[PDB]
Amino acid sequence: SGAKFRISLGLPVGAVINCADNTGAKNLYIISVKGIKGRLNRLPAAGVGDMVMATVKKGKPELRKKVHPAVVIRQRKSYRRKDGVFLYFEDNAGVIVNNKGEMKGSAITGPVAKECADLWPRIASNAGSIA
Amino acid sequence: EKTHINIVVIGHVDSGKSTTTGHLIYKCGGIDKRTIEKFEKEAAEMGKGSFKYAWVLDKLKAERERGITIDISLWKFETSKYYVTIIDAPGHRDFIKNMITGTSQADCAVLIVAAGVGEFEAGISKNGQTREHALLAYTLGVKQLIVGVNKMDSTEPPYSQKRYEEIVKEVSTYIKKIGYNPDTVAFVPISGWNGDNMLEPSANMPWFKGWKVTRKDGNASGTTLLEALDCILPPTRPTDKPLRLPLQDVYKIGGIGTVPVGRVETGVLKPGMVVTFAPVNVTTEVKSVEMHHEALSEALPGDNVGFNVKNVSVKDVRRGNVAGDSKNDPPMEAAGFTAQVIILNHPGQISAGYAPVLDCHTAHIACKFAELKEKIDRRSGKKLEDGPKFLKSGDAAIVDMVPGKPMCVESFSDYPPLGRFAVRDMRQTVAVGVIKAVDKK
Amino acid sequence: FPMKQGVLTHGRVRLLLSKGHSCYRPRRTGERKRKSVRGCIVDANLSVLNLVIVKKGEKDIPGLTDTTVPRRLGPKRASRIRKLFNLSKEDDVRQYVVRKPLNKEGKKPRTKAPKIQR
RNA sequence: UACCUGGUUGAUCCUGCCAGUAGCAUAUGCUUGUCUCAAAGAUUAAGCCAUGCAUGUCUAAGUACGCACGGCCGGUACAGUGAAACUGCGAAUGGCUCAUUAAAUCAGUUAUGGUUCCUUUGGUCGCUCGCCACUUGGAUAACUGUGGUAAUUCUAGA
RNA sequence: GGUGACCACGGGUGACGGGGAAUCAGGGUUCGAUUCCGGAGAGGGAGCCUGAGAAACGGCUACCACAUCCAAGGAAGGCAGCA
RNA sequence: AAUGAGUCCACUUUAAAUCCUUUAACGAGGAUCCAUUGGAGGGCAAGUCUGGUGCCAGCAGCCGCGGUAAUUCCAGCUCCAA
RNA sequence: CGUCGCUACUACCGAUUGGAUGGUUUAGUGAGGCCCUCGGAUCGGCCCCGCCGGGGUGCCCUGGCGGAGCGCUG
RNA sequence: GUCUCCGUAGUGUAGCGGUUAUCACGUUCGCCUAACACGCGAAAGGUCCUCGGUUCGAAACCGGGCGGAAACACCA
Ligand SMILES: [Mg+2]
Ligand SMILES: [Mg+2]
Ligand SMILES: [Mg+2]
Ligand SMILES: [Mg+2]
Ligand SMILES: [Mg+2]
Ligand SMILES: [Mg+2]
Ligand SMILES: [Mg+2]
Ligand SMILES: [Mg+2]
Ligand SMILES: [Mg+2]
Repeated sequence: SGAKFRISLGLPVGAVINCADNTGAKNLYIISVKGIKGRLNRLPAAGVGDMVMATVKKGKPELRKKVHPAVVIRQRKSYRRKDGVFLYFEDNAGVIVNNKGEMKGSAITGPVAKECADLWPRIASNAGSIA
Repeated sequence: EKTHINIVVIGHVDSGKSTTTGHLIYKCGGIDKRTIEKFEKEAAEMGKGSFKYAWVLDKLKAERERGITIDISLWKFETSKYYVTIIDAPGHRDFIKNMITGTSQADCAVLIVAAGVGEFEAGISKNGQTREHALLAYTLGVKQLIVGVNKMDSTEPPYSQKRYEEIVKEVSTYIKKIGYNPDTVAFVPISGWNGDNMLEPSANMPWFKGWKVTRKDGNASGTTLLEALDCILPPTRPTDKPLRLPLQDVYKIGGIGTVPVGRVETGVLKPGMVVTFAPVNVTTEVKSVEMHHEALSEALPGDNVGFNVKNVSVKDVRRGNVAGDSKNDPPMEAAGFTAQVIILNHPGQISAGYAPVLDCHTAHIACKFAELKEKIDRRSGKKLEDGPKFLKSGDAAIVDMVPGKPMCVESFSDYPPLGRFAVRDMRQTVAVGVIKAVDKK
Repeated sequence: FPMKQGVLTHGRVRLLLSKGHSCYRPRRTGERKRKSVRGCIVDANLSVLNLVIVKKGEKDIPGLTDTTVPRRLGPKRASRIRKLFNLSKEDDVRQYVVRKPLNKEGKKPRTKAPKIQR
């Protein structure tokens, strides 16, 4: 199998990231990160490939005042890929999924990180390109 | 050239039906190497790696997600002797009606039986399906079948002679009660996932000499499942009887419209002739006839044909209908019809009035007993008692029935495959019957 | 994807090719179509590599520099035979044309000559 | 065919509308023996389309050394029938639809002495003083051969 | 400077224009997507090669929206033509 | 006595058919080879008929009908319009 | 005749710096084509002329290898 | 096809593995009135969508099938 390695997170609670799928939502506002035990005063932060709980601030009115599971696919914070490559993207992006991992939308705009693609096959299926 | 038959693979859950079917397809020039490589890639991406051969027929998203066969699927592969396309079983009591639909529309049957420790015993039980599939295959009109022994490398020790002999004996002792002759029914030990004893003689299994069958038409004796498929006797195709098509599924293909796919039971279907559907009573003209991505000018009985009818929507004609020629005598709605049900397993008493679900050919419509006419002996239609108050397991009876939902049936004398039906209640098999008389509207 | 002379890169580019550049024949007059073409620099990522030998080596490579294949049909213009056979001016020009002898099994023997032009 | 009738009131004259009446033009319901014409996915979606066809073309009179046939009349450039291909022409007509469009399109009238025009037809083509002309040069098709890609009416080298 | 209560300008149209159609004392009132003429368009825009004639789309290029195949490296689309 | 609507030979038509017109031979006495659609208070032609229902069901473009003797509903008959 | 009480139906106002779908545009970015100014991956001619050659008689009519004139040019 | 929820007098619909009940009506219904109306009196009315399993017995504990009510997929 193989588990995901540690990467630089750079997206704490409260970050507003783009919504890269065609669900009609424009951005995702991160409220928490899955799998975070915690630490006093430490903000839960997420990297690419992490499940987060997010609410959309602008977009279709039927998605706004709800909490959606989301997965980060791109991030601006540079992270190491265990082979000396420090990679970062042009923007922070995520897609809206369910707790089983399948996306609510059907297409993804822009590249998707290899860590996110390898750990979510359903997101990797709809990714136009993988970085 | 080539003659057309049809085969179901029947067996227990998790016994390797879809995997064996798909890998047998792959051996017989079914699909190229890179597409199944992509299928294995997707299976490894999710995790169900061993289900890669199952993905050839289990194409739906739900089936691929759960690793559970839900709906019937079709695939074609040409063999050494003649053409054949294969039916994949769901293998579940949840989709027992899907299984009834699949095995009602068939010529031959493959009884895949697991050989590993534990799975075989779970298959042959009160909660198992190995009894159920064979019993309803005999009920719906499948005469000649084969019993296959799968997952031989799974059992401990692998490739054992004693295990296979025990499996053959245990299957025989009950299939003789079902009705099939084990002398005519071939027994083949196979391994779908490994690809063992499918196309070429085994090298990890030297103890298996070869199965033998003793039929009146012909004697056959081979080493693999492919030659065993080749030696299946051709069915008697009733071409002169009027055209009848129990409908499998409906599809709305872009640019050709709604093309009902069903089996020619009797008669011959050709492009350019008007048809009538029995329950909905809608008349329409057939544009063209095709099968398995290939066109036909004529459709012989025992063939899976897709034909394009004109100016009917997908909602108007749904799964479970009967199609027929309008020029000849067409199938009309059955307001009531008298059938000869034999009670197999039912703990409470059978009175006139309760509602089991009844399965004529493809469809599934629950019916209500109006009154029980005569108590009849177990065979030959021998009259025993007049107007019984109640019935009980282990007895036959002639009964008149009133379906609650619209449904069409035909007599066993005119069209033998239409006459076959079963009865289901209490999530089990409660009666087996055939229809002799029918009233129209 | 074939290579085009003058691309001056390694890899694939897209070029709006009109009539008579390379790697393109127009379906109708005036038609230009954008097509993918490989650059002129050759590297590891090729399938084939057309080469033309400029000068002969010291020995004969088998199957290529032996059993020379003749050009099928000779010149058709009168000057193009006069320069080939060193004619000065109108010396039996009709007869110095090349005659093509063709033989088949059912064919009755016959020689073939071209309609000499100009 | 320049036409009215019922309804406010206990009853009467009015105003006045409602309703009735007749035609055509869309749909729909019922019914339907013959025959002659004949509209027909405009109204909602100028929404989306599988498949198949809808634009190609040679005379004596541009270029045939394809054997793909064939007269040879037999010592000859080319008999002739002609695939393919080059060349020339057509593909800007026809057909469909009515979304846009309110002095815009369009209708009648008038001008281009303010412009262009394939083809047809008719003029003009010795009007010019100025070492191949008994005919000049090169390339490329078709064709042989070596291939590449999973693919295309994709093409490279020789 | 030019145009406006002789209705400019702006908006709407369930507006392509006309020859015409229905109704019919006379006068009129409605309808003309529809075979003839003229115009526009070819999924929405835009830019072009060829050719005498095209801003052509059963020609090309680019973007957008759909959407076909794929061995995922690419390739190919336009029925408001006849069905 | 006369005819078709239909079966149907041939001709004709037509690129080839089809249809029409010809023309053989069958083809009518419930000539069962069966005309329907709407109405019968008024407007508006046609029943103060009969049986049910009983302000219910329903009819009725409008006036209006129906609460146990309905010229208006539901049916039969008989009439009216095309 | 009106208020009040109940039940329906239809619109009106109304915080929500409401919401959705079209249309027209400022500004920024901006594919692609066309034009202009460059550019020169290649393909040809002349000067060929290291030479054998050469004929009107070392003075070539040129029938080919070959360097390359390392220029002039399209 | 795959999942999520709802489905009990005619409706309003409480409910408890030992009881599907009541309420507002709706109706019927003695009760008046020519008829209303207006009040007066009583009732009936439930397979818990439906069929099973579990259980000493279940509407309900569990599971199916049916219909609705939301999605999600569904291309010979
Ligand atoms: Mg703190
Ligand atoms: Mg010439
Ligand atoms: Mg021209
Ligand atoms: Mg318009
Ligand atoms: Mg018009
Ligand atoms: Mg026009
Ligand atoms: Mg145009
Ligand atoms: Mg255009
Ligand atoms: Mg009457």
